[PDB]
Amino acid sequence: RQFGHLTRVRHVITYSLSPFEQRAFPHYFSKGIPNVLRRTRACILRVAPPFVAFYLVYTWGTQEFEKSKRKNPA
Amino acid sequence: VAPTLTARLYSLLFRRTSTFALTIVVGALFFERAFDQGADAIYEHINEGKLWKHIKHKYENK
Amino acid sequence: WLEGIRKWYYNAAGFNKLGLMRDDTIHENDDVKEAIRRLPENLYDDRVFRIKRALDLSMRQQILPKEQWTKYEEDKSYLEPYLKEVIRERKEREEWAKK
Amino acid sequence: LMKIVNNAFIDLPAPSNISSWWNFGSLLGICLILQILTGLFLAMHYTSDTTTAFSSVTHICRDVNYGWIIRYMHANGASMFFICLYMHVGRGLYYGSYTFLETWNIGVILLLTVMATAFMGYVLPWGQMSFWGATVITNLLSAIPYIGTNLVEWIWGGFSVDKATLTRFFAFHFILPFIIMAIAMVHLLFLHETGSNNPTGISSDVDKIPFHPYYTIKDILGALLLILALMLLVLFAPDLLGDPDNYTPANPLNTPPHIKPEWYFLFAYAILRSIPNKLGGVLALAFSILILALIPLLHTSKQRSMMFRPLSQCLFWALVADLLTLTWIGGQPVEHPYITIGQLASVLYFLLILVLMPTAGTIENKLLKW
Amino acid sequence: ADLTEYLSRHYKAPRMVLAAAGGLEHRQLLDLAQKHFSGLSGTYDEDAVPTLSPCRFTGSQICHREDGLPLAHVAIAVEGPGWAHPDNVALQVANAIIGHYDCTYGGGAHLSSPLASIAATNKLCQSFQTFNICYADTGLLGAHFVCDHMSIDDMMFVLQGQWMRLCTSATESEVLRGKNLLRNALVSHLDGTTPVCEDIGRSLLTYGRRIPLAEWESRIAEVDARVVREVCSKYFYDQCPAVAGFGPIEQLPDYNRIRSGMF
Amino acid sequence: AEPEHDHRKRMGLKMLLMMGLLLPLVYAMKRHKWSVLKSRKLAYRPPK
Ligand code: HEM
Ligand code: HEM
Ligand SMILES: C/C=C(C)/C=C/C=C/[C@H](OC)[C@@H](C)[C@@H](OC)[C@@H](C)CCc1oc2c(O)c(OC)cc(OC)c2c(=O)c1C
Ligand SMILES: CCCCCCO[C@@H]1O[C@H](CO)[C@@H](O)[C@H](O)[C@H]1O
Repeated sequence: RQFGHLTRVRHVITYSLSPFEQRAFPHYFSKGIPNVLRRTRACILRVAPPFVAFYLVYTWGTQEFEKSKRKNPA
Repeated sequence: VAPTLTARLYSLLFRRTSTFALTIVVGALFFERAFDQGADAIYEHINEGKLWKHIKHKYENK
Repeated sequence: WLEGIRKWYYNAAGFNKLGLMRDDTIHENDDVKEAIRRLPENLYDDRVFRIKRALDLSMRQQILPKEQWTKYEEDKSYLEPYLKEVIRERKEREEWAKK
Repeated sequence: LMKIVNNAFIDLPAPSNISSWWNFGSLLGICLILQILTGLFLAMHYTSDTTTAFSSVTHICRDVNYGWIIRYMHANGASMFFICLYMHVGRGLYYGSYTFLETWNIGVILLLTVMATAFMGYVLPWGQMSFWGATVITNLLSAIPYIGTNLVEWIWGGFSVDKATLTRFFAFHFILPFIIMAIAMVHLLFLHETGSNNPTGISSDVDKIPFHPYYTIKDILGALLLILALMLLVLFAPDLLGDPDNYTPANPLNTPPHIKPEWYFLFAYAILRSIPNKLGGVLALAFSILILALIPLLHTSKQRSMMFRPLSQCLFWALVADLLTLTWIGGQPVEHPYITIGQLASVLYFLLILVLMPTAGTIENKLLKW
Repeated sequence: ADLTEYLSRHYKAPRMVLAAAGGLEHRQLLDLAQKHFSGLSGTYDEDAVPTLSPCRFTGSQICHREDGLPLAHVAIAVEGPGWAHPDNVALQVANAIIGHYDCTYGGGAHLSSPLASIAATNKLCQSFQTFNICYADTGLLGAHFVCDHMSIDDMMFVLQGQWMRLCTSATESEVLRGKNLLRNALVSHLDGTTPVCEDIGRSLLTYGRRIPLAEWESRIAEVDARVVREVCSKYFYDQCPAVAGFGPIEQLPDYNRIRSGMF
Repeated sequence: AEPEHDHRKRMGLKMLLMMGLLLPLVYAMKRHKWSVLKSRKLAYRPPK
């Protein structure tokens, strides 16, 4: 696969600036943080629930194990 | 009628590749000595009195 | 629910946030590659641009302004007629292959 | 020297949008080269005689100049290798990269080969985990009907793990990494035929960028963070990921009471341990890895990547959380309630991959009307 | 209204040059000028006098991908010095060394220009031309080429290679060839009343005077390998170029690669 | 059990200081190169 034989593209214009003409960290924080917050909010319902479940099973199981080893008066 | 620091560094050290190469070289030598001594000083200060070099005098004269 | 849940799923899927149409996201097997080759120039050129735009947004980890998201009610299959025929032709050839 | 060095790297067309998850391939290559270099330097001082093996390792760490750093880099390098391996495989599953069948299947062979290599390397110091690890793992072959026992003794070169075993494990550990390197090159040759997949799973032929400078610089940065993670372990917590028991020479008359596998083997260990049947456990262990070869056949979605598939993502993350659960269980004693959590987690693993994910794929297709 | 506004504002006597070349005497032209152009306005308000502000040059790239076209056109340039600058002579000598070329040239493989030579023997392009477009205080110094979609990268590679070669190693013999070409270009161009007349009109507007061939010769004669290396280095070496591409340009190198090719 | 204890921590300090320098530098180099793609703009102009 090489440039010149990839695929057929028509009527698309691309505009670019030399890296020496631009900032490497444009709005790093002003726009960066908001985007990271958008992206975080966009996935948390998909990523977090399973790990919270693990966290629950872990604390329950660990505690259940500890309880089971002690005081069994009879 | 005055160039900024970087513009000055560019013209003298960064434009030519041979000079850019010699700047990194001497740069590396001066950097190594100063970095190592500074880093060590921080280490020895954080650990003042604990290292062998710090208590060594109490036993030397051998 | 289905249509209610469908529009919800469509937006949750989110390819519309990149300005893509559902058919722009189909996995390209050989039937699909042939269907694409058969698309009229304008449909082909449109698909190419929507994919280029989406890849560019993905690269910047960005999405389009909400007003430009593909809308669930407007997304239609431009590929279906071509792909259906390509699949029917292949099925026909397979029937003959069994002698 | 031009081409294949070129049109093969510099002008290699790469998707413009591959994220950080695509850095793990080059990081695996770097882990492989690090392991090979440190390993070779260790091989220069290690002796495989059971009477000197443990001692030669302590000599490396104590008297060989910088031997300790080379030794701990090799040890923690193996852990970094696995972290990268699992991320790499995870990326492939989430993005549907496994549709590159040849590349993916060679990948599965690489995974099994690295596991075998790390296992054998771990036996070399001849500490307690080395010895019992060698006993248990080779004994997996004893589950094979009628000849399993014969196979095991053949591998051992005797009726028990002894001198003959250690010496051949050093030779196998030595050569396998080079075999892995050659297989990794084939893994790459197969990938270049199609080029890389990308987060959207959509063909990126309309937006390719040269590999250099974009990914060469992105790879260097990734490499620096790999080195950072590795050296933090080596210089600040060299034993964190290791087992104290291996600092005790092998004792064939005694298996430590809390013996446990290397952390990267804990999930598979949890699975095997969940089945109160010998053959059953070994078959499930084998299948926990070999199931990767079935993923391509279980793909029901009309879309390649999970990026646009919310239901699949939920299941994918449940799978990751489940492996985390299995990893935790594997580190716990076989006692209530861990036995049941491990069995449930083991069932969930296979359920997610074999039923839930394919089902989700079909449900999403319906929702999208195709 | 827009047009009359434009005309009233720019067509002022102080912004015009009445030039002539041929069998005529200056006094006669002046006579005719006094008679016919005296009424021409020599003023236009206080805020009327149009004045040119400097035009910033931006290292950048514009790519109009059109795979339907048979050949790709690429134009690349670095910022030039501007009409009035003395550097233009050494730059014209440099451009003459790289030259121009098209598939109908008879020299082929034997052409003196390495680029033309390589282009011809390897069939890398249909044509190419270096150029030095000058404006008041800036300009475009570079080249344009037309080639097959699979040759863009090779053309760019050799073209940039040649710019770098001139910056670091122009040789006296090739600079002498450049000077001779430029000498022949200058004189053969000023052949006929129209070319001379235009040279007069334009020179008065740009330099403010007609630069005599004797002066051009002196400026050219001053150019040597050293001057070519220094002047080319000043405008090409490690400078950001402006790049324009049109047609089947999938193989046009990425801007970063082009930029790296400048050093 | 760990005679290299003090030496590894001294090296650890140097490693952190070096990464503290090299990571932001390489990262700036990455952003520098990628800025050409990050700010590129696209226009679709089909004849119609
Ligand atoms: C994929 C490549 C490799 C992996 C994953 C790997 C992994 C390991 C592991 C897990 C250990 C145990 C380390 C410990 O805890 O002490 C080990 C030990 C060892 N390996 Fe490797 N290794 C690799 C390549 C090599 C190569 C190429 C050589 C030799 C040419 C080598 C030589 C050694 C030696 C001599 C030891 C014993 C010393 C020690 O224990 O540190 N290894 N290896
Ligand atoms: C020694 C181990 C391995 C090495 C050195 C290795 C190396 C690489 C490299 C350099 C890439 C290209 C860049 C990337 O996409 O990350 C790659 C891609 C890939 N690898 Fe591996 N790999 C290893 C193991 C595996 C394993 C365990 C699997 C899966 C079981 C695998 C599956 C893939 C796939 C499917 C791709 C294409 C990814 C895509 O384009 O989306 N690899 N590998
Ligand atoms: C001559 C070469 C030979 C025979 C190599 C064969 C290699 C086989 C596999 O690799 C392909 C194997 C390493 C891989 O199985 C898929 C692992 C996940 C096995 C995980 C594993 O580890 C343990 C371990 O490390 C221990 O140490 C202290 C102790 C152990 O129980 C007490 C175990 C254990 O119960 C299991 C299942
Ligand atoms: C990056 C965080 C790693 C998790 C820390 C615990 O790590 C674990 O510690 C055990 C002893 O406590 C070891 O036996 C085990 O091999 C190791 O993986």
